[PDB]
Amino acid sequence: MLTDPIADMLTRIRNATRVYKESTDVPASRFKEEILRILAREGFIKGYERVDVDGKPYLRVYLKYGPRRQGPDPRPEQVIHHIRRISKPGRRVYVGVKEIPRVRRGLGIAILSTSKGVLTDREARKLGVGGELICEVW
Amino acid sequence: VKELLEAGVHFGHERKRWNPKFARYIYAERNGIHIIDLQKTMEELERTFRFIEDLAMRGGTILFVGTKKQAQDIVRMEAERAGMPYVNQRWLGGMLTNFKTISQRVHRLEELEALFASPEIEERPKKEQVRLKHELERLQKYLSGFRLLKRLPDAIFVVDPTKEAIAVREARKLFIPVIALADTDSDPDLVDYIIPGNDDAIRSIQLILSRAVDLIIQARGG
Amino acid sequence: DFEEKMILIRRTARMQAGGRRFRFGALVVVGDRQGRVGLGFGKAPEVPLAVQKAGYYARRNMVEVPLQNGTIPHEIEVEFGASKIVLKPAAPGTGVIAGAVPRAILELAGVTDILTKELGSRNPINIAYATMEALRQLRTKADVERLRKG
Amino acid sequence: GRYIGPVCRLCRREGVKLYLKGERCYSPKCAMERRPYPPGQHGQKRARRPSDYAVRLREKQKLRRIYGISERQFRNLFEEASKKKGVTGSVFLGLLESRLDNVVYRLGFAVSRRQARQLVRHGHITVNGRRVDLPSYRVRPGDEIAVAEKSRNLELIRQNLEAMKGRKVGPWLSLDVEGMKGKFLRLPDREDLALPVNEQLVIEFYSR
RNA sequence: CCUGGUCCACCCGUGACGCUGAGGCGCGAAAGCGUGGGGAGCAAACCGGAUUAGAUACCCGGGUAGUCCACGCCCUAAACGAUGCGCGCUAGGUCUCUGGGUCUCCUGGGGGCCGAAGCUAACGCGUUAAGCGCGCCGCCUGGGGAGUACGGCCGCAAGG
RNA sequence: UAGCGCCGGCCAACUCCGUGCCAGCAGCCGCGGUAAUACGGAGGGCGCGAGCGUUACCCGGAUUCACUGGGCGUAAAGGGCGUGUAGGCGGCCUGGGGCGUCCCAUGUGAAAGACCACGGCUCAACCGUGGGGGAGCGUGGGAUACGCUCAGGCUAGACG
Ligand SMILES: [Zn+2]
Repeated sequence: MLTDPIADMLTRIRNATRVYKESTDVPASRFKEEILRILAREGFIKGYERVDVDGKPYLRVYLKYGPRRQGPDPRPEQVIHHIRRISKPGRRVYVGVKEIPRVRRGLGIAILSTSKGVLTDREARKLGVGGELICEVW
Repeated sequence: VKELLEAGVHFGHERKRWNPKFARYIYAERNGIHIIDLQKTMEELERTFRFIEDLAMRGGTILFVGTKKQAQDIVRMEAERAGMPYVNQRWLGGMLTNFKTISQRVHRLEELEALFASPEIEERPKKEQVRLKHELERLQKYLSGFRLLKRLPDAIFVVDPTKEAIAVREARKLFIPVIALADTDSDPDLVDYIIPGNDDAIRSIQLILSRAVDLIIQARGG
Repeated sequence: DFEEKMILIRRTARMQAGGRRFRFGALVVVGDRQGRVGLGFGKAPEVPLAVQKAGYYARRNMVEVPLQNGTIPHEIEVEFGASKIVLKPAAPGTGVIAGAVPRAILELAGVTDILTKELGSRNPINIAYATMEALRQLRTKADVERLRKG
Repeated sequence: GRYIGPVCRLCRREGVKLYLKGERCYSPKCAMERRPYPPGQHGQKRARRPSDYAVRLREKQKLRRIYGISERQFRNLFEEASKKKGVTGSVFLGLLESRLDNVVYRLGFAVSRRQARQLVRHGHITVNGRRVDLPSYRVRPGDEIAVAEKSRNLELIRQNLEAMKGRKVGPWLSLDVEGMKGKFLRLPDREDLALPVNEQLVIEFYSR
């Protein structure tokens, strides 16, 4: 059974870029949407729209890449270099505000989920809150 | 120059041995054969030919390479027309990575041409004569067109990219631009300037190259 | 200009009938202490000859290293199949902290302060190689903005 | 056993001139003059490539041997230099140059460093008015390091200051020869030191 | 004749009822144990024949248990894909068993070989993953000593 | 007053002689059978200095018990297979509660220690004085994404 939604999402995204897809479908949800709101907002991905996939509601996430390389194997610098659920089910990891992690000397980001909204590290720290640390993307 | 809608010649070649990455350049399958979408080949030609004008008038050098049996008698022709170098007979591994080691082979031709004009011919052992006569023989095959290469070429014009993926490999590593007349079986993801089209067909190779060269010349003003 | 820096030389062996014909191996690091480091691995029948070759290889493929005031713009773990290397930027004064190999390579990258850590198989060669890919992955806060464009 | 033994043997091992004797380490003979090869039967021998530790080692030594301090104190300094905010290296040097004995050297009241220590342990050195015999005393900024009233009439000190008419004093220090006094203005900066050392190599050394 | 699993199509019905799974219970090749039946062929042990320096073997002729049947016990194994179960995700080519389709082609499930990305110490793996991932169980933590010793549990015993 | 360890690799420090798989060294790899930078003395050298070595023991190197931060095709490692117990874990939308969870305020978190700063004893060790920090828990106030729970609704999982 699908055990972890978000991980499946993140993982659909990774698994795509690696093979360089223009876009990737993914079952939709009032949260997976909120996370995706950030990926676009930050710039890891072009964007996303609600799409009817065989009667079922999906999210077309529009992947983004870098330019065509020189010399041999011109597979473009990936925009989303790294991405992984930090907090997993059966191991949910919550963090205090003073405890929000800096990512890649601050270059990547961290998506949490606060009682105030799905946030970035920067925004979280600005708001003075913390919570379910969702994933590391950089 | 530009081409017509010459569709009575290119519209696919290979059976079902294709490379999934080529999909972007196919129309559909007919009688078990892939058919290249020409409306698209026009979009690619209009760029590749741009590159060549750029090169040409900039006074550049394009190595023509095609070891295919069918393109043999064509490659020779076309290159000869610009002032372009070309690889006809067989492509020597390293004619670009190990150029300085091969260019040496070139000088060996240079030095032998000399002896077979000078007085020191019949005068000296004849065993060596034959021995030396054969060396030119072979050189006047492989190097026939490479000779024109004073230094590594600004671009390569390859015909069957998948057959010459050695040449392509090399070039790719030395950052020399790649131009190839490609199709169904190639990895477009590695050819700087593609030209999707049939190629076993003399009628195809011939057109693709002639229109290129005419571009080449009109570029320099002749 | 460029300063040679030998990492290690080993004597490798073969086997023919009657003898064990030997071969030598050299690992050299090159760089200009500004921020472009090379790295060769030359094998040759004689040692002076090996290094003389390794030297060749290195100078051919360097790595432009970003340098933010002596340190590295951001940590990077880098698996090289078997070896793993950890680069983590430090503040002026702590000075380079690695081993025989990564040190050498960073030193010529002109790095000046930094915290390393080797992990897994510690094989001079691989660790070395890793340390490169490692440096090749470094990116400036500039280089990222420029990549996440629209 | 705060060392004390053959001196220009070290001027020799390091390959760098070590001003350990003041006069004489200026006359054709700090030994480095005409005999740069290190001590021992093996001085004149070809020297194999110095392993990473090796270089870090000698570079630490060059520093230590310069001020002539027992490793025990050297270490301690470095330790306390790491607890301070600032550059773990330049701050080291700071304290090092903050030593009573050393100051007397820079102030010129002594031919050399060695001679400076004695000047202190025999009490010819005033500090803000009270004498001081402990060299490990750290001079704070704005201190009046002087000479013992009693010791002013000295055949030594006297011949030294006479030399100070002509030499400039460390940029971070002042001195009134006419009154055999002198102050400590501020902690000198690395860009203000002349040492032939490479701090980074010394720091690196302590992380093994 | 009695009976389990399974696949496809239609998308009809329930409405998340799901995945895993300590201990437990059941199944569990071959040999082997009890009682009874049966016994053609084969064949431990055993009886002879030849081979050899010798032959307690490899070869030849016999041959009892056993091997077949019932009920009961035993429960191990290179019990191997030497690869736990379940879900999603990531180029293809080809051969094959099988179901639906508008059937020179599409579409589902299964078995093979080649192979993208990727992984891998390498061999290799590669939509039948040894790839990217989530859940849950099982197990490993230098070789020999030892799968021994002790203890307990099991079994008629052999033993496990 | 000056001593003690060390000078094959790790590991900074190399020669002569004695010796001859002996005598002996030795943390590990090893050294020694007449050419020993590895035994024994010597010169010389390195390191440290009223100390230097040694043995013992703790943490470290060891991400070699792996939360951080490991693994199981062949390196040690998937349970012989299934069944399902307890447990762990679980799909989409809406609302309530707000237990986990996050923010705030507050009491507590003695002193000494550690830390920063200033000072005391000619320095320092030692000591004083002042400042700052904190996890955990108590109470009060707040938030509601996500987990939990209750409610209602769905059909993409499952089942018919
Ligand atoms: Zn001197």
